[PDB]
Amino acid sequence: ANAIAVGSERSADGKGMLLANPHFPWNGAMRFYQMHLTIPGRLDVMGASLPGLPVVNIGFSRHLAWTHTVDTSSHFTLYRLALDPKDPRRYLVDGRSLPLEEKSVAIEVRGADGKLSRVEHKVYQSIYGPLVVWPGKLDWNRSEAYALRDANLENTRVLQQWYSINQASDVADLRRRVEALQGIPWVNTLAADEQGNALYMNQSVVPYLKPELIPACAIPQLVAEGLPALQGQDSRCAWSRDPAAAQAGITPAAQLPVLLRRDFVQNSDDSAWLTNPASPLQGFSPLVSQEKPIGPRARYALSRLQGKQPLEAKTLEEMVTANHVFSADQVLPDLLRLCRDNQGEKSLARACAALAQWDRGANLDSGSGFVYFQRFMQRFAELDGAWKEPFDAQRPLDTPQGIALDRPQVATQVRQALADAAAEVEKSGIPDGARWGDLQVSTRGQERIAIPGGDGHFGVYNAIQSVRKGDHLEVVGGTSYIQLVTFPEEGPKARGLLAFSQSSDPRSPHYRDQTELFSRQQWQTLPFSDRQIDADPQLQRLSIREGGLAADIRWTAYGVPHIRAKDERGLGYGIGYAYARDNACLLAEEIVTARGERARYFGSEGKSSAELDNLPSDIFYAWLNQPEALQAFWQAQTPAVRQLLEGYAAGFNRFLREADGKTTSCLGQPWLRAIATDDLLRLTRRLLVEGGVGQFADALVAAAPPGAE
Ligand SMILES: CCCCCCCCCCCCCC(=O)N[C@@H](CCC(=O)N[C@H](Cc1ccc(O)cc1)C1=NCC[C@@H](C(=O)NCC(N)=O)N1)C(=O)O
Repeated sequence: ANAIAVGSERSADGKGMLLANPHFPWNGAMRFYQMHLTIPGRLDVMGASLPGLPVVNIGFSRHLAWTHTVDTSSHFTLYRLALDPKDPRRYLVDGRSLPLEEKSVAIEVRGADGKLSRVEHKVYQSIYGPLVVWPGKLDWNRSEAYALRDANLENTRVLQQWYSINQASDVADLRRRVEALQGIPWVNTLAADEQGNALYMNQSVVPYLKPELIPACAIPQLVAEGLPALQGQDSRCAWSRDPAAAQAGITPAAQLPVLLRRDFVQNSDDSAWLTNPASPLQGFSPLVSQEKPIGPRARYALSRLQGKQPLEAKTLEEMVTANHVFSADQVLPDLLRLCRDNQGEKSLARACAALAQWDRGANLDSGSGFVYFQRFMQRFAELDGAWKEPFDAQRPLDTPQGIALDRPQVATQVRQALADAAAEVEKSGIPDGARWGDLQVSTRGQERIAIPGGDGHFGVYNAIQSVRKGDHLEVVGGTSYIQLVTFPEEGPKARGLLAFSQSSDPRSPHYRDQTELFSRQQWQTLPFSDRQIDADPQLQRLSIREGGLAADIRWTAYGVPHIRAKDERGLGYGIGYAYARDNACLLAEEIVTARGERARYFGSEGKSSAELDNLPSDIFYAWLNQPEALQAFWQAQTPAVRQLLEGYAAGFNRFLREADGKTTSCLGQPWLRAIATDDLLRLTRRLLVEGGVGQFADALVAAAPPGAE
């Protein structure tokens, strides 16, 4: 993700300004969806959110605009256990042997001959949490095993937190509602408001260890691999329980980085350190924020944001639509000198020509040099001492830079990496003179739409991640919801797109209408006031009831629903109905995943949208969403949240009762069925653990002791 909040001192109009550009999948449980929610007098906020959630995750209201980026804090800890030398099913805490908890789950699998079979798996849990095995790496042998405590497994405030965010009026109000509830799982928060404040917050759920305990409790080699690993045989290494924290064992708000400014704040998924170099954030816990080099996306943003010139909204827009490969600025000059110097080797002929013609961009009409440059960087990045100016912690904006072509070995190393990378390119039969837009596409039914942008690792702000599928590169994630908000006196003027369009269903009119506009990088008005909404020639209005539940739904262009209701139940009613019309098949599938029933419907020869095999994914979510977990989670929800969720499941089921396949391709499938509120709790918890134990779902299923059946 990228995010830039400009305050009154740097904005051309003297008011707040926010650029929101998260990078998320183009399919599955994390596919963003535009919506505008309104409960008159209490709630009116527009933006985008994740499937199944009756709140807005990134958006804006009349005086405020906020967004999220991934942070560098830890949201879980790996605990290395010391096993009882006489029983690998027992572990030691301060030298005392304790039994491992044993919990059985059962899964149903549909065989090839349609028959059903039951699979039972045992999950072992320590006082820290479930045991995980990364075979070969985090083994369960006779002296040690590994457990994983996910801090968000105990976060029941997650939906209450965003619903509170949706009611925030400005930056001060926003800062209060997040600090008080501490419900954000694993993202930063940046925001601007009409009065010209710019806010950055590393306010999330972070395990708490007092600073003096960290050098002793941390495992150095594993922390060196970026893993938050603690000693699990020492009671002094349990998470510290500060009574000022909203959840037992997490870091209280006052210790997490916050920066309020009137010039600007930015973040492109690095630590809080360089949110604004004029005001560095240092001296925090290493579980919270370290002073490490920033990625090229942040360097690009900071280079363009330097100085004191007033910024226009189109300047923020063009920082994305430019598709500038910022990493070439540090490598391409030296690389082209090498290229001309070696105008003899006929091998390097094609690559050097493409690199010389390359416009240093990732646009649709950018030359094939971008492909050559990409493969070169992958092999240049695995070479120590190749940077002429290596990283200097005192110049982290200008460093590293340049190729040290002066030394004899690196010169022939860089020439070797270029020669290797060039061979890989022509080994794929890519035509001569092919442009980037001819290669990177997004499949829409039977056709392909060219998608500009490139992978963020190369400093492309408009980060686009794709994989090779057949004769092209299929876009899999990246720039999703785009939001650029300013605050003229008339009202919030917002402008953006949903790159993959509102509906994942090919039958829908909103399956590729915004993807075509993204291909041409034509951002559109996001209508918020009733004047813009009601003056749309494409407006469609409809009221629905049952019971009770009622909602007033307006649809503007590209299928963006605007839901008006009297209470949370009716608000959820409209949300569930509108989202089902666009994405009923997506949610039906993801609910089957979060229920642990993929092998029941699709058999064991399949994968989930998370590229997890059907059987291990089922075992994990059966453990994660067992009924005791759902009951305990539900009983911890505020009444408003429970009414939102109840309304959603009703609005979803209301559409299924009327569905005739017009915008629903999975009509007739046995897994397309009415949903309950607990199904929505499963999707929520599935998203919660995505910053922690969810990333270890296969490792949890793999954990078995020596012996055992
Ligand atoms: C109920 C719950 C509801 C939740 C509601 C959530 C609503 C908010 C949505 C969040 C949107 C952010 C997603 C997003 O925007 N991710 C990005 C993540 C991008 C990313 O983080 N990319 C870097 C590499 C990088 C960094 C800086 C650059 O400038 C360029 C590249 C990285 N990726 C892999 C992990 C990590 C790493 O490995 N480094 C540690 C190490 N030791 O090396 N860093 C991506 O999905 O694309």
